[PDB]
Amino acid sequence: TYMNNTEAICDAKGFAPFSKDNGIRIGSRGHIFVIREPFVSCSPIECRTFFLTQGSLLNDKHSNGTVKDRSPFRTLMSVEVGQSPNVYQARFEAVAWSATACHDGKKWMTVGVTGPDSKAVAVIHYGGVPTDVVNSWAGDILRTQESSCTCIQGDCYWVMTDGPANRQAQYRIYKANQGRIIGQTDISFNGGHIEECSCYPNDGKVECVCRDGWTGTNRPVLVISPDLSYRVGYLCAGIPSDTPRGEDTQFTGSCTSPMGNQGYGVKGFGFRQGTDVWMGRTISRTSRSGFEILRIKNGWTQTSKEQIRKQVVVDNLNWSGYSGSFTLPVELSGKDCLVPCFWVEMIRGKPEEKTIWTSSSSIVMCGVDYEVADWSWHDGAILPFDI
Amino acid sequence: TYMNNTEAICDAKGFAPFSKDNGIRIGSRGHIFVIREPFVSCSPIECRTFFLTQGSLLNDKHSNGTVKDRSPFRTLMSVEVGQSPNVYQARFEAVAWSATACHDGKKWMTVGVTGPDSKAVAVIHYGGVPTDVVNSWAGDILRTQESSCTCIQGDCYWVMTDGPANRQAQYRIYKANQGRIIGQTDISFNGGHIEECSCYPNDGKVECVCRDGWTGTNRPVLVISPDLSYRVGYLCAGIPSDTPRGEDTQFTGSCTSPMGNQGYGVKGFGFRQGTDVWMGRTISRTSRSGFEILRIKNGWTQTSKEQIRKQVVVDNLNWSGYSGSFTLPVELSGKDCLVPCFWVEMIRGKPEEKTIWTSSSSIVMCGVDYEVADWSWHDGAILPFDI
Amino acid sequence: TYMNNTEAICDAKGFAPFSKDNGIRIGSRGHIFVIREPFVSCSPIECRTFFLTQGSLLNDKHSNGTVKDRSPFRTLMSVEVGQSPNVYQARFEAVAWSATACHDGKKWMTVGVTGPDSKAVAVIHYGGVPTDVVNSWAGDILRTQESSCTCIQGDCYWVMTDGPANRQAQYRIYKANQGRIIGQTDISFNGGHIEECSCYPNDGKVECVCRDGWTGTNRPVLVISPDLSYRVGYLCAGIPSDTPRGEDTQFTGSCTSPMGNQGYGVKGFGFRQGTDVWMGRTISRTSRSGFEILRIKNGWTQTSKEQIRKQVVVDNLNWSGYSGSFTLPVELSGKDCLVPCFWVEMIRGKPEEKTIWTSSSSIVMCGVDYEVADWSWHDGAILPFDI
Amino acid sequence: TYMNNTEAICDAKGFAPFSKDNGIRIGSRGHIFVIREPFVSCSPIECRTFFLTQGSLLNDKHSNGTVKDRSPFRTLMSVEVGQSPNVYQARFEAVAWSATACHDGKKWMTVGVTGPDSKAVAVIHYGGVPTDVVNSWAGDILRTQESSCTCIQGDCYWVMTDGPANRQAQYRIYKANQGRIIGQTDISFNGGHIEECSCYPNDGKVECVCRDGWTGTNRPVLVISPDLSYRVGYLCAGIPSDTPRGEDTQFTGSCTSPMGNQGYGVKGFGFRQGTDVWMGRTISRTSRSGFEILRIKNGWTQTSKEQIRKQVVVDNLNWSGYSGSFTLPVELSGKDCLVPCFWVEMIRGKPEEKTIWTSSSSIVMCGVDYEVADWSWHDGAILPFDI
Ligand SMILES: CCC(CC)O[C@@H]1C=C(C(=O)O)C[C@H](N)[C@H]1NC(C)=O
Ligand SMILES: CCC(CC)O[C@@H]1C=C(C(=O)O)C[C@H](N)[C@H]1NC(C)=O
Ligand SMILES: CCC(CC)O[C@@H]1C=C(C(=O)O)C[C@H](N)[C@H]1NC(C)=O
Ligand SMILES: CCC(CC)O[C@@H]1C=C(C(=O)O)C[C@H](N)[C@H]1NC(C)=O
Repeated sequence: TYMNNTEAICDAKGFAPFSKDNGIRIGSRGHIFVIREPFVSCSPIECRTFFLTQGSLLNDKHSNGTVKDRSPFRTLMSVEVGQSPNVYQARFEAVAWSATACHDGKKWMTVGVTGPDSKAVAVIHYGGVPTDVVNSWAGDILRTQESSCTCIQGDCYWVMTDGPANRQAQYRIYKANQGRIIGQTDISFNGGHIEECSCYPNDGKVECVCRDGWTGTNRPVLVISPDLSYRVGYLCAGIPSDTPRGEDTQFTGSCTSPMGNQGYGVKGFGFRQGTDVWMGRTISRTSRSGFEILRIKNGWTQTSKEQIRKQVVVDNLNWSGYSGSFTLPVELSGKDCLVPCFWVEMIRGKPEEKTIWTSSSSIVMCGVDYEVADWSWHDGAILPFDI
Repeated sequence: TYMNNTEAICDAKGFAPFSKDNGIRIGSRGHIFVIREPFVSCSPIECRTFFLTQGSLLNDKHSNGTVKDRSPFRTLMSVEVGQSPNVYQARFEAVAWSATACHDGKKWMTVGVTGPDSKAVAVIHYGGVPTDVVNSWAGDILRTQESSCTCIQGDCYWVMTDGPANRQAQYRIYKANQGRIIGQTDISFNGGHIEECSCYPNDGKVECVCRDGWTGTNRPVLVISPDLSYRVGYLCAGIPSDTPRGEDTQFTGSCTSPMGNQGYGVKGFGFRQGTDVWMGRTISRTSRSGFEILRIKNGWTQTSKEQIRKQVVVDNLNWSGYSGSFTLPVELSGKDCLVPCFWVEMIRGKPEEKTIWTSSSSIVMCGVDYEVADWSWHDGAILPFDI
Repeated sequence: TYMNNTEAICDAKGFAPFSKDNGIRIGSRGHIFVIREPFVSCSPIECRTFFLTQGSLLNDKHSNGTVKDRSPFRTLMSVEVGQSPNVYQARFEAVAWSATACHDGKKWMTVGVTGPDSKAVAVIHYGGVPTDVVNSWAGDILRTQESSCTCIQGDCYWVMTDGPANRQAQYRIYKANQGRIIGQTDISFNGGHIEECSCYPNDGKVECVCRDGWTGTNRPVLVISPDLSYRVGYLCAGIPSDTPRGEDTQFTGSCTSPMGNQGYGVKGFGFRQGTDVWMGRTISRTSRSGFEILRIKNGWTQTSKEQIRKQVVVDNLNWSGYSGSFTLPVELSGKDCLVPCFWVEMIRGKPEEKTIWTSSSSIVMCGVDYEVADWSWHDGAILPFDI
Repeated sequence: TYMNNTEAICDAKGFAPFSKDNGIRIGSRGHIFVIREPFVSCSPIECRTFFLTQGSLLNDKHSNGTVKDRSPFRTLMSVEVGQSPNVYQARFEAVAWSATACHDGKKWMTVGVTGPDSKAVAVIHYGGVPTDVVNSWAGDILRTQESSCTCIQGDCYWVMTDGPANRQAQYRIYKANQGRIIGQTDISFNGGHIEECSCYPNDGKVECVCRDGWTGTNRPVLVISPDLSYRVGYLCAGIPSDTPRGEDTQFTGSCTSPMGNQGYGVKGFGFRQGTDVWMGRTISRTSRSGFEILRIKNGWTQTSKEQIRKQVVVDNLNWSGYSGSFTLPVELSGKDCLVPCFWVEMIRGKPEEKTIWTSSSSIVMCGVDYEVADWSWHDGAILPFDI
């Protein structure tokens, strides 16, 4: 049957380590897929780690990295959370250089985008077989979440962006049941920018915290009602969570507009806790080095700067990277609310390091009604490799 | 229970990428089977990729290739579509240097041919265990489809050829239920030649588009009625789909006879769409380099040359090869018709390249009621290998 | 539920190739267990290949072979028939340097013998967990079948030998239900010798064809009635099936006594067909090179020399070795009789070859009501290896 | 449903070999996890071997060992008992540098401790997903069993230690149902020390035999009643079972207090048999070389020195190490009592050997109502490795 997922996000005080694949270290001798963007999504039986592969393995000439991101070899695959992205325990999902996946309770729905930048194609899989298609609607790198989509009472939702990485772009919300598209919307957000949204269900609505690659240091936020009606803006909090960014000390939070002249960005997440908010962010304000998560009182609905909790998961002397959100199905947690969990990707090799390749590990963290001590669960690999 | 498969083929405007194994690239460091003819067949649960192995792995001395095609090491194995043909996720099907497989809805039926050329033997497996046998009936390399067979309401059908590769040969249609042969027919086709048929179910009849290795540039076609009564000939279309071939400009299509003095050939497919037809063909008219698929209006029943659609899946600067047909079970697609899908094998290494070995990758494409942009999902491997 | 297995063996005219692992070739680059005695047994779902491992992999220093047969590293493991004995698809059965296994229809029962030669211990596993034990009863290398045991209507039977390899030894028949021993017998056979029996069910009785390592060129035979009452002797046929052996031309068959002063031997099998008999034997009369199977008219009950069929499975220019018997569960074959199948082990490396290691491949053959052409499905590996 | 486990431990006369992974030997060429503390726990379907990994593989630079025990890469994983801890058949359990696991009959409950020594965190997983948390309660390396926990009628119990390795420390007993903590107790044991307890169910109470790292040569023992009421002390027997230790000849057993000025220790086990007791211990009184198990008459409740049985499982010329206890579910054994089983870890490489790495194999032994001959099932690896 279908996963209801109409409950509220559980109010957590800190997060506990779920898993850690240690893919890259293992990849020194094992046959591990040189991967990227290892997001986590769960079914009512297990949580899997999805990732993008370049058809090559670590420590192999084919990992040269000079291969473009959106190459024709890029495929989406997965493994049970915590398992390294190894060739022998991997499952083929879809052909993609940008994807998203979620389980509605019965079958798995993946969405892989592939094809030319000017006319990319997004194929929707369901049950391990393509069911529907979304063609580029603006001829400029059709892309999506890079993290779990959301299914509430059978219908699954996800957000896509078609347009430039700098200036305006066009965003849309797709809705689908059993692999087939049943509706969609255009998101009006002039002056605003949306990319790689980290969504989760909360009170029968799809809450996402995204990335502003145009002019946003604070992250855009968009609550999606089951009828595709929606609400867009930014995380109110008077504290910048995007990377790069300026000091918090110079940031006046804003609920409706981007702030900081910074233009670039990085994929992050955020979890609303009533009116408060758990926001994640690299420790470095410039490099993708370090990962932490702060709880800002009333920060979901106020330019609050009132930090009530802080917990580091990757110290600032270690490489961080992408990070996404997802929820534990109630059928696995046993709680009456949806436990909030996230993952931190850990990029190793180029550009910051001197190796011909580039990949990343990850650690998964979950809700918990306790306060968890700071620590660093970094990659640990030893570069350079045999090459 | 049994898969009905009595529905009509879905009318598609283009095809979307299903999967891509990237076996050869992976095989640079992984333990991938040096394989060939990686056809796809689906059960009411999953689609698997079948392939032939020479008992050797890529980057190993045993891949020397000097080993004959029809050697005693040739075994048929499989993996879930999209997965590389690796040793650790592979399943043993049957001993064969020519095979076919299909799922009737309950168990898997494979057919592997092995043995001496002059007295080869075809063993029918069902449930992962031999049930019946077909001995060479003409003493000249007994062979079969190299792609999915067809099961309609419990009974599965497939076509075999026993005789020379040039001149006439003898062809037959076998029918079987639960692994045991329940009937057969001889196909009268004097002047005509049949090899490696790509079949699919359509309106309770088995439609196949085959290969003419004698004198055919256009491909032979044979509709098989459930009672082994049948119809044979050629794809009508005024456009040559076999390789090698001459220009379309010099080809007068023919519904009943082969045309073009070309004698060799390559395994291809074709899908009837009402009266129209989706035909596949290497882009090069001589080399097995490039892959495309054209929709010819009324081309299934008329010497039509009226092209209504074209979509390249492997540009002409990349190696192509074999290609077959299959259908998505309605139990996976959800549609009320049978979605048409195919696979393109991508040969690397000898003969066109300077390496001691020879193998191939593949990409799977499926129906879809949308128009998909041209692109190239080629192998990508970097030859030569460590050797 | 339990597998009845009370039916008669199917009358076959020849055998068809079931599978071939190609382990050793694959083992050149893959991670394949350096193994030995790869017997096959089937459950009402699948047939698996059991084998003995020395805890080492091919192409690794640990394969040095100088390690004794009955070493403490010897463990019994398995894989689905046709799959190589690779580390990643293997299942742990029991600790053993001599074993046997059979499925009663519900769970798997394995029997592994390990320990010191003078006080070896045989542990009976059932459901993947030890249930009972048989201690050496004569203080001289307690050993067993090296091939499938037999289960009829829930109770499983197998034969063991405790004593010297030359002179007399003591033999016994054990019977067990759900992993626990429910009875046993001593086999009186003075002047006779029994080792590595190849058993199969036939008409509610357990028929075995064994090995005479004392003075037998013809093979001992022992029909076991469900009540442990039994019958022992030799294959009547006027043709020697053990290896080494003398010419058939100098062999006067004998139903009750061994013949030929040859003392050594090799594990073989035989299938009764009414009164006839299918006997297997290496082609060489001295080396374990080559494998063939002859059908002798009335040879099961008469000193017959009347050969009605011959089919080679491994030519005489290729290494052979052990060979065992088993039957296809009726739940897999679908027949009303028990299809007779066997396996031929193919030894490579020392002693006949110049490599530091020793292992073997195998091909599985099954019943079939047709006549199958002669051919050779030999190992194919290329020695020596990287070492 | 839930596993009752309210039965008494079966009275065994000796133990029989269950399995042996041969991980390290295999690891010479295979992709085996450099592991440690490979304890065994069983579900009502299978017994699995749990182990700790350092995110590295054998024969890889990452196995340098210089990495601290309680590093952030330490994760808990598992495989079906007897299988080596290889990357391709492993399952991710929890992030930990100290763990425990048990199956209540429905789902698996694992407990992994990770984090800083001064504020470590123990995450309880259930169903393959974190459910509850235990924070360090004394700020000094929060740790646990390193062997199977215990579930009786749905509720699972385990013991933890927070405090110094020498002097006093604080111990507690946790109880949990379906992954969530439902109660706990502080163990009063002044002058006494408790670490790495080997527990098992016996007569509806949890019996554990632990380690005294302070001043104990005899092992502490603690019977836990379902209501967290309990009983603590030491194995009465007038024979020392901890390592290092002095001679038995100088040991006056003690039921309530530690004896021998030895301070260090090693993880061992013990099984009560009525009033008797099966105690395990390294053969060497100083090195972790050798493994044996003695049955002391009345030794569970008397300073008895009356040895009734002895059986060596690893001779004294071979490296031994940790050892734990567990029980065969009645649903696997079929008995009316709980069969007692244990595992012996076999440490290879540093410190006793000259290699840059450190790991261990293991052999599993079980109850049995027979007397099993002495023998040595040691690791067998050949050090040093390629490195
Ligand atoms: C096209 C812009 C888009 C959003 C910033 O770029 C992403 C940034 C990335 C990055 O900043 O590391 C990696 C993603 N693979 C890429 N997405 C695609 C489809 O190429
Ligand atoms: C015997 C002629 C037959 C049809 C042309 O040859 C095929 C052509 C092939 C090819 O053109 O690449 C490869 C197939 N492995 C082969 N089939 C067999 C059984 O050897
Ligand atoms: C002890 C004699 C016995 C029967 C001849 O030897 C077998 C012969 C063998 C052989 O001839 O190759 C290999 C078997 N591994 C061995 N069995 C044991 C237990 O060592
Ligand atoms: C903190 C003391 C504790 C009990 C003696 O140490 C153990 C001894 C060990 C040992 O003696 O080999 C290895 C264990 N990995 C270690 N536990 C932790 C958590 O580090």
